[PDB]
Amino acid sequence: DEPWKYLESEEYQERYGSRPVWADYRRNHKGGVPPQRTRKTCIRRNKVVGNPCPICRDHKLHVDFRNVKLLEQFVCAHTGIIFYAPYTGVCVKQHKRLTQAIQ
Amino acid sequence: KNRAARVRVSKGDKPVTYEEAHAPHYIAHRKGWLSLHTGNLDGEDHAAERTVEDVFLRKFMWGTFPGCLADQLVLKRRGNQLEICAVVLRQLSPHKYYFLVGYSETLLSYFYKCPVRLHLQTVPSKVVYKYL
Amino acid sequence: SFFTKLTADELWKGALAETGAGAKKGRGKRTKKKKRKDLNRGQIIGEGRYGFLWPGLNVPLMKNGAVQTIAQRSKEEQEKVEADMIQQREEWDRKKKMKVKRERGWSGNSWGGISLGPPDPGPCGETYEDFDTRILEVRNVFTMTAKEGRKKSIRVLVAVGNGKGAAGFSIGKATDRMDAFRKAKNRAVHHLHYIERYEDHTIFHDISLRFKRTHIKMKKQPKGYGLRCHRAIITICRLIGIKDMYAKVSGSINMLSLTQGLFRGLSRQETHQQLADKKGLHVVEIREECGPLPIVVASPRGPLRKDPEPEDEVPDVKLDWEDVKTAQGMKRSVWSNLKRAAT
Amino acid sequence: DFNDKILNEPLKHSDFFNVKELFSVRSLFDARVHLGHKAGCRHRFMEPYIFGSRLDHDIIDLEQTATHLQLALNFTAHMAYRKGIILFISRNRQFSYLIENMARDCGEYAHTRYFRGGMLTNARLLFGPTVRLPDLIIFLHTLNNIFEPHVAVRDAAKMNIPTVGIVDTNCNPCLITYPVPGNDDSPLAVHLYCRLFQTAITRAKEKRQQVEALYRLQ
RNA sequence: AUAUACCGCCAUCUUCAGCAAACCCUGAUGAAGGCUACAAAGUAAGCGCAAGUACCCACGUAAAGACGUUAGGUCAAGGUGUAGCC
Ligand SMILES: [Mg+2]
Ligand SMILES: [Mg+2]
Ligand SMILES: [Mg+2]
Ligand SMILES: [Mg+2]
Ligand SMILES: [Mg+2]
Ligand SMILES: [Mg+2]
Ligand SMILES: [Zn+2]
Ligand SMILES: [Zn+2]
Repeated sequence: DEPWKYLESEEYQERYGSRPVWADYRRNHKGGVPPQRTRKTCIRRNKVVGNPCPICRDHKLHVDFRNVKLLEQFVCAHTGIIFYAPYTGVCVKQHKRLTQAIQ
Repeated sequence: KNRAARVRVSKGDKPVTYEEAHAPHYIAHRKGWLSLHTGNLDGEDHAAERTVEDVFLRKFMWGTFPGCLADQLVLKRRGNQLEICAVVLRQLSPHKYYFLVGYSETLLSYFYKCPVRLHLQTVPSKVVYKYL
Repeated sequence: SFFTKLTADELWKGALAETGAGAKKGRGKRTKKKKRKDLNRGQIIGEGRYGFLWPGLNVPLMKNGAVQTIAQRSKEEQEKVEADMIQQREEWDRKKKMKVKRERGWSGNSWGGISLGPPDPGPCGETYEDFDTRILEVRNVFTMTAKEGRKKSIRVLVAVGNGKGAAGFSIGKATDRMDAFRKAKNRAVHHLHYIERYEDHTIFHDISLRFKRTHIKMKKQPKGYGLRCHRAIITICRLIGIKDMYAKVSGSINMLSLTQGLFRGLSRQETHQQLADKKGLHVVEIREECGPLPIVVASPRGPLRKDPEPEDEVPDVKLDWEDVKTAQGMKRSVWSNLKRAAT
Repeated sequence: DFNDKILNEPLKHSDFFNVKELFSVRSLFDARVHLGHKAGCRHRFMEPYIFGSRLDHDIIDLEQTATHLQLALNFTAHMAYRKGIILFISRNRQFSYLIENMARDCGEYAHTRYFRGGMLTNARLLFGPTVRLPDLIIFLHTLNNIFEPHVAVRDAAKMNIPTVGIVDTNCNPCLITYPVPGNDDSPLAVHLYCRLFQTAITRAKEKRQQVEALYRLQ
């Protein structure tokens, strides 16, 4: 659904819980510290890459300025500064999309 | 160090039966013989056939009552008549039990040209002597 | 011959070769293992390639209240039943051999970030599902013996916590991995270390200590700071229930001494309420978000002191050249501030 | 909840079971409780309880002695009125007969013989899954024959049990909850402590029985 | 062919007496150890020893003789994993 009612729909609450979306995702990478820049994108030529980020794997989710409670959990409620893409677990493409969306 | 018809001591998670536990040198001291015939006695004969066809009986009945028994058998051959005694569990149906009873008894009688009988003792869970 | 044939379990033993030189001494083999299989449980006792229909075992004995008769299974029916049995065996084999996905903790093939779930209930009966467990370290200790020689003894260290400031670590040694896990879990759930925290997510103030040639420094931080600490430290913080701090470890690196000194410091940290009770002064917190406003946090339970503390100028205080450098900004390192994983 | 009210009633009262009238410094000096081992037998943590020394012999502070003894008797009688289990220990063989006799007379129990390893820690496997471990430990002799701290104080400090031991100049009152300075070796002191504990626990029991009888009436 | 896959069966110290699941404790919670009887942290399942059984006894002799070492011997008692002739 293009609107944001998929969030209020119960599949979201049973699939996530009280935690954020990024909390479920985890990165597979080299030893020790991970890379400092996430992948360029998760989808290419109508094809998804292995180990995609949550916003990209859940196609029903739609990033937009209006879904305030969907894009609020990334930025700290107590610190107005957004987290970085290696933190949130998402690729740089949708990360930048969400940055201009929140702005 | 001798290894003969004996169970190795494990951590303590191996239920064992009386004969399955006890050693083969107490067969007369703290056990009984599985079979009772006279071919072993002096003057008799055909003991080789007795033993061979007893082994065959044990194997055949073990494999025609598979998964139900929980111990070795008891042979009892009085003159002509043969008797076998077994212990089994009660997971399958008495229908199958009696059907196989009749089938096996008829096969044994027709094969050995001998009157034969067989008895079974039901158990919910196989009796264990010790935890080895 | 049929007399030469025998039962199953002995053939299974002879094929698996559980006992031998191959396994003894711990040399083992090149990770080839034929798994146990049970053929007798699978197929029903009734049917063979000759498809006689048995009313006693293979078919229900009565039909329409009418006795049944011995009958023959046709060619196509026998073949279809055999195909169904082939499919069933394939299904069983697939379900037997599959992937096993234990959560990736600190890294693959490592017992660092894995939880075994809460401890088992006590004998008197005490279920502690609220407790969550983690495994700090797993190592293979080896001591020799005259009889056998090199015998391996798995040593493991574990920690458990509520997430409510109450936790505890322990150690467990045994020849078996699962048994050592269980023993260490019981020892931890018995031996508990509780610690207080300031606002449910931070320590009371910055701490610095050493323990067995192991220097550690805890640094209090405000909200939204995160847990940028050693992996063991962040695991124990998750278990305790504190959500953000900083910690630095230098000198030697040994996990058991690390945890021991950590619990020692976090237990010796003195509550500011008791500090005011001992001093006779009111606590006052000041933030960067909040302006010049005195935030009273605690007061002495006893009577307030009459006169205030005298100002302490140029006090004798031991501190860290590293923090001095970081405060002056002269410090440089590529490895200090990175975009590490989430918390 | 009236049961909880009755349980809490003795708390707010101070000297509620009349334990003070039992003892006085006269009786202590008569029983020679003020004695102490030589200065060579002195102990750091025992320093503050030493009022002084003479002829290389140490003297106990009798005011602090009476204070700690009052607190000990009050605590003992409190959980006796609460039916809290009590357990006596004394490794000294000099008074095993007397200790066991007075334990029988009181109804509370004791262990004078050799203490076994982990008798308290592993008591579940020793005795059974369901066993009510004691609620208070007390010590007529804190140290053993070789003069080490008896393992029972360690066991109690571990498993959260309160402890009340009479501490001599050689003893370690750190682990004890209500350590009462005194004379471990003198038979006068031993008999005095025996009679005091007997009277105390007996009065606590009698008071419990009369309170519960009054409640049954009401 | 592989006893260097093994089962099964035995030599070995053994003309030993230790082996030990399951708990606790000490060492700063390390590898490890846990003994003092006028006794100080060890408790012990179970196995074995032993006892009893066999010969003429209760002694004696046989039998029994664990945990493990020798990648000990034996794919040739027999079967069987792997690789081969087929
Ligand atoms: Mg021999
Ligand atoms: Mg990996
Ligand atoms: Mg060899
Ligand atoms: Mg013997
Ligand atoms: Mg012999
Ligand atoms: Mg060899
Ligand atoms: Zn993407
Ligand atoms: Zn003394």
